[PDB]
Amino acid sequence: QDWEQYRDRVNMLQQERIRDSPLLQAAKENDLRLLKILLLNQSCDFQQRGAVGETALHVAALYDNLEAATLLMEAAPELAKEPALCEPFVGQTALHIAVMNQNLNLVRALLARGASVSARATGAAFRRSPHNLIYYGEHPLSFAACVGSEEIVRLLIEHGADIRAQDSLGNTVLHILILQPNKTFACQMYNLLLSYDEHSDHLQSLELVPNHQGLTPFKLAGVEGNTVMFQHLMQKRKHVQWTCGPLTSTLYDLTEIDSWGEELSFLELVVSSKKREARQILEQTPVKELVSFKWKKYGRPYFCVLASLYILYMICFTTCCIYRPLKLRDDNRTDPRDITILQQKLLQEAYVTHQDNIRLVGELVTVTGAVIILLLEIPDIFRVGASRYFGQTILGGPFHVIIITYASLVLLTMVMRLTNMNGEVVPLSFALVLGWCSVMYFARGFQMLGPFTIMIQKMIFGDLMRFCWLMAVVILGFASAFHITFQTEDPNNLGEFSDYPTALFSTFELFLTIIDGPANYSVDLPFMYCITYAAFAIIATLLMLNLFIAMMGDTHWRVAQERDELWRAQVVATTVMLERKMPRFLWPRSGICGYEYGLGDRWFLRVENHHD
Amino acid sequence: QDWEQYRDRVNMLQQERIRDSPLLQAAKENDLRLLKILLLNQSCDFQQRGAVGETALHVAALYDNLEAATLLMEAAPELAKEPALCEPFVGQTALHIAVMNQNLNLVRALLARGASVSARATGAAFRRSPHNLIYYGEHPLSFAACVGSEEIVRLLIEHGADIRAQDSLGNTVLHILILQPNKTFACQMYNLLLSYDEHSDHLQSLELVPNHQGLTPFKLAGVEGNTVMFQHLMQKRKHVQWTCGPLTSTLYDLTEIDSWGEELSFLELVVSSKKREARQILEQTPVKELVSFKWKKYGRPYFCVLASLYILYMICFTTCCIYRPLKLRDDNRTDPRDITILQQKLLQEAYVTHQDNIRLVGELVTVTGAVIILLLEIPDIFRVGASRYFGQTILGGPFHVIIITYASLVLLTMVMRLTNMNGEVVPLSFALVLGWCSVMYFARGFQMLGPFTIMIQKMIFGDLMRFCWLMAVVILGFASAFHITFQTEDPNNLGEFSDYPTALFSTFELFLTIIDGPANYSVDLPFMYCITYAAFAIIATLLMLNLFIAMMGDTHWRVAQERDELWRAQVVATTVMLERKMPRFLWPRSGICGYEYGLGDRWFLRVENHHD
Repeated sequence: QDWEQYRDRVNMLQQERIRDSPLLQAAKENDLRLLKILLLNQSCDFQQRGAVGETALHVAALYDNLEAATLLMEAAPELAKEPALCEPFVGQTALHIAVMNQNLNLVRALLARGASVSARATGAAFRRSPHNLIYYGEHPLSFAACVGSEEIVRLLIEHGADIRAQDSLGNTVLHILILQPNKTFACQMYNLLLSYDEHSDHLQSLELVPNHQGLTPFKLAGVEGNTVMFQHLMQKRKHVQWTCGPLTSTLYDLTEIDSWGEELSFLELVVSSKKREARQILEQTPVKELVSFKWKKYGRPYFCVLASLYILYMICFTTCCIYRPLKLRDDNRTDPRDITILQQKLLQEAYVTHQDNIRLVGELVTVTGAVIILLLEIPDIFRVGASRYFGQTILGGPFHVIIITYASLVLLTMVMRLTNMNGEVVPLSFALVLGWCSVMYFARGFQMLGPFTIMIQKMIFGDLMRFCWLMAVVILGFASAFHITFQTEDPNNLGEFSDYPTALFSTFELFLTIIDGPANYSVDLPFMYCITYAAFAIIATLLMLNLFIAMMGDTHWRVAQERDELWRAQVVATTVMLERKMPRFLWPRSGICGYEYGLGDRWFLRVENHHD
Repeated sequence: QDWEQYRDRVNMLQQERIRDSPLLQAAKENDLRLLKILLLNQSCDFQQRGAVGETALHVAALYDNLEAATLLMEAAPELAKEPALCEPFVGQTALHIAVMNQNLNLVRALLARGASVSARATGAAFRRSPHNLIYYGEHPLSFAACVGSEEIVRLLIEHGADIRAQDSLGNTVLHILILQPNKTFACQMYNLLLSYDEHSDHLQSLELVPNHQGLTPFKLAGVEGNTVMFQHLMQKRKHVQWTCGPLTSTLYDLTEIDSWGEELSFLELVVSSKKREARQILEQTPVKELVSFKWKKYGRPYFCVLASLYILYMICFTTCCIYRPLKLRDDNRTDPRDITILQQKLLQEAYVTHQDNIRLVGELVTVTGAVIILLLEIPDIFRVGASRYFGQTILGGPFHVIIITYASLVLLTMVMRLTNMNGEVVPLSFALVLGWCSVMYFARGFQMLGPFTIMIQKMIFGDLMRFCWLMAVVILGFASAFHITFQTEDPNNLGEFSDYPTALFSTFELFLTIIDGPANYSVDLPFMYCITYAAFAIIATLLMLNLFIAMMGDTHWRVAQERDELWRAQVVATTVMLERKMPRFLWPRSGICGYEYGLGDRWFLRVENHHD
C-alpha cells in the first residue's frame, strides 16, 4: 500500500470510536452537562482510548473546548502526562495539541498542572518530507514559535522551556524558523528569542549551533535561499564608520563568508544548492561586493592564462593525429571486391625516422596531459558525490563527462600503439570531436560569449530531444517504406536504398534536405515512389522542420531573464572552484585584516553607499 | 594595487586614531562632559590629527553634533581655516563637511567666525570618474547647490559666495547642476541662482560661460541628454505673437542652435554624443521643427542627386573590369599538370586598339573618382579623431572603412598596370565586393529602406559573430575527423577530403547544406564515416542552424523601438554632414532673419501650436 492511504485509514478509524464511546462523544460537542454526569458513576478508566491511542483530553484539546477540558483534568489527575501510541503519532501529548490551536487559556491551565515542556513528538507524521504540509519540529516550544503566537512563546520560557534543545534531525528552534514559508513574519519572532538567551552558556552563541550535517542557522539561511533572514543576520556584523553627505562608509565583518574551512565554505553551499532561490543570496550587498573582487582582480587573469594552455594543447594533439605512421598499401586485396577503396594501413615506426621524433615529443605532451586531467577530476568526484557533480549545470555541469572521456581515449590510443592493434582510427575520431567541443567550456568568463553557451546546453536537453523521440518514428516510417518499393528495382540506377542500414541513413539525410530527392529522369521509377515521396516532403520538410525553428524561437524568450541570472552564478562557481586548486603562493586572503589597526583578529571588507 | 583597495586602507586607518585619541573619541560620541574637561588641562595641540590629517572639528562636523562642535571653536580660534592633507582629500575644510550634511545651525556658526567661502577641495576623490558616486565640484557653494538645500544656498551668497567661480575641469555652478541624476529637482534651484546674478558683470550672461572643452551650459544640456533642462533654458528665448482660438503662434529664437561656428555646432554634438539619452533632444519642439525643414526642403534632393552619381560610377567601373586585356594563351604549360585549367594571361594593350580607348576613358573616370573619395574622407578623419569616427554607427559608421578600402584598391590596380604585374585579379575581386556593398550606404533616406539596413549592421556585430566563435570549433571538430577516415581511401572516389585546407572547406559547406552529403553508392565507404556523419547532421544542421534562426527571431523584436528611434537620428546626422561640405552657393541660411522687421540681428523660426 501507499503511505498516503495508510494514514487515511487511521484518521478515520479514530472518528469511529469517538462515535462509539459516549464519553468521547460529548468531548467534541462541548456537551458539558453529560460530561458532568458521566464522570460521576465510575469515571471511565482512561486506557479506554482511540485506535491512535489518545485519551479524552487529547480529543478535548483537538477541538476549541475550554470548559470540557478543565472538567476532565479535575476528575482525572494525570491526563497532561500521557502520550499517543500510534506510530505516525508517537508522543504527541495534550500540550502539543493545545499550543497548535493558539488556545490562550487552555495552555495556561495545562502548565498550572505541571505538564512536561520537554516531551518529544517522535511520530512519522512530524518529520520533514515532501508529503507532509508542516514541519514544526518536536518540542512544544517549537510548535509555538512556528504558528506566530508570541504570547505562548514567552509563556513557555517562564516555565522552563530550553531554547537550546534539538530534535532528531538536529535542528534547533532557530533552524526551523528559516524553513518556514511565512518568511517575513518570523523576523519579528527571531528578535524575541535572542532576548531570552542566557548569555551564560559558553556554548558559543546560539546563532552558531550546528546541525547534524553541519549547517549553522546563518549558513542555512543561504542554502535555503532566504533573502530576508540573510540581511537580518548581517545587521549584527556591520560597523558604520562615517556619514559624509550622502555617503556612508559601512564596514562588514566577513568571517562567516570568509570561511577558511576544510569543506564547509559558505560560497560553495550557496551555488551547489538544489533550491532555486539560493541564486539570490549572491546579489546581497556584503557578498556581491566580494565575488566581484575575487573575479576581477585575480580570478579573471588566472582563467585566461589557463584557457590558452588548453588551446595550445589541443593544437598540439591534432598535429600529432594528422602526422601518423601511414606506409604505402603493401597488398593487392583492394583488387578483389572493387567496391573497396582501401589503402595503406599502419606501421611501427616512431623510432626509425627524422620527423617522427618531432612527432614523438608532440605525443608525450599529449600523453602526460591526459593524465593530469585524470588527476584533477577523479579526486573531485568523491567530494561532491558522483551524482550531484555530473548534473548541477552550474558547478561544472556536463563538461566533466566530456573532459574525462577525452582523457580516457588518449590513453587507449597509447595501448592501441605498442601492441600493434589495427583500429586506431576509432578512438582518434572520438577524441577530436570531444576534445575540441570541450574548449567551449572556457566561455565562462567573457560576458559576450557567456550566456550563449548555456542556451546550447538548455536546447540540447530540453527541446532537441523531445523533438527526436517523435522523429525516430517518422524516419522509421518512411525509411522502411522506401526499402519496400526499391527492393524489386536494380541498385545501379537510383541505389540510395540498397541495404536496410542505409535505407534509414539516406532517409535521415533526406529529412534535412542535405541529400537531394533521389531521382533519375532517364529511367522509370515505380509509381508508388512518387506518392510516398510527395507525402514525405510535406510532413518532414515543410511541417516538422519549420515547427522546430518555431519551438526554438519561443522557448528562447522564456529563458531570457533566466540564462542571464544563471551566468552571474556561473562566474561565482568558477571562482570558488579555482580557490581550492591553486596554491597559496597565488591568492593572498581577501579583505583587509585587523590586528595591526587593532580591534580583533577578523578580516574585514569595506563598502560605501550613496543614498539616492 | 587597485585604487579601490587603496582608499579602503585610508578610511579605516582614520577610524583607528579616533579610537586611540581620547579627545577625538568624545567628538564622535557627543560626550559633552568629557570635551569640557579634556580641553581645560592643556587643550591638545591640534596638529594631533588623523592619518588623513584632519583636526578635531572635521571629526565633529563629520557627525551631526552641534554642541561639541561649538565648544571646540571657542577654545581653539582657528579650526575653521585648516585643510586636510591626504592626497585623495586635499583641502576639504570643516565648511565643506558641514554643508554636505545639510546642518543648518553649524553652517551659521562657522560663517560667523569668518571661514573662507572660496576654499578649493582639490582631492583625488572629488574629481569626476566612473568609480566615484558623487561629483559635486570644489567650492562650497557648489556643495550646497547639489544637495537641494536652498537655505544654505542663499546664506552663502549673502556672505560673499561668487557664482562665477570655476573648478579644475572648468565647470561653473551651473554646469554641475546639469550633471546630476536628480534631474527634475534642480530646475527649482536654477531659477534661484539667476536672481542672485549681478547683472553688472559684462562677462556676457552666466548661461554662456564656456567650459575648458568649450561647452556652454546650454550646449551641455544637449550633450548630456537632459530633456528637462533643455525646455527650461528655452523659455527665455521664445516669443508669443498671437492666440487665435486654439492656435498659438510662438516664435523661437534659433541662435544657439543656428550656430554658424567653425566646429562647435550644437547639432553636431548632440548626434555624436556617447550618451544614450542625447537622442531625445532631437524630438523637442524648437529642434524637431528645424531638422525636418532642412531635410525635406534641401537635404532630400541633394542626397538623391548624389546617390545616382554613385550608381552611374559603379556601373562605369564594372564595365571596365569585364572588358580587360586578356589575350589568348600563348603557352602549352597547361598540358603538364592536367589538373590545371588555366589559359590567357594579360597584355599591355590599352594603346593599340579600337575598343580599348572607349575602355580607356572609362578607366580615368574610375581613377579620378577614387582620388576624390580620398580627398573627402582623409581630412575628415582628424576632425573627429580616428577612433570615434569609425565606430559611432550614426555619424557614418562602418561605411567609411569600406569607402576608403574601395578607393585604395582602385589605385593599386593602376600600379598593377603600368609595371606589368600579374595578379591583377586579386584587387579587382576585392574592389567589386566592397564597392557595390557601399552603395547600400545610400539607404539613409528612403523611410522604406531606412531602418532595414541598420538591422543588417546590428546582426553582423552582435548576433552573427557570437554564433561564429562557437562554430569555428564544430567545423574544426568534424573536418579534422573526416580527414582521418578518408586518409586511407583513394581520392578518385569520394574525394572531397583530399587535402587539409579543403577538409575544412568541404565541411564548412556541408554545414550549410550547400554541398550534398558526400556519398557514392557504387563503392564501400568506411563504416566509421556513416557514424560520424549521422552525428554531424544532428548537431550542425538540425540544431545549430535552426537555433540561429531563432536567435535572429527574438533579438529582432527587442530592437523594435530602438532601430526606429535610431533611424530618425541618422537623418539628422546626414543633414549636418552635408552642410559642412556643399558650398554656400547651395543652402541659404535657415530661418527668417530679422533686421528688416526690425527687432535685432537674430534669425528666427516660426512654429504654431494647437491646444488639444
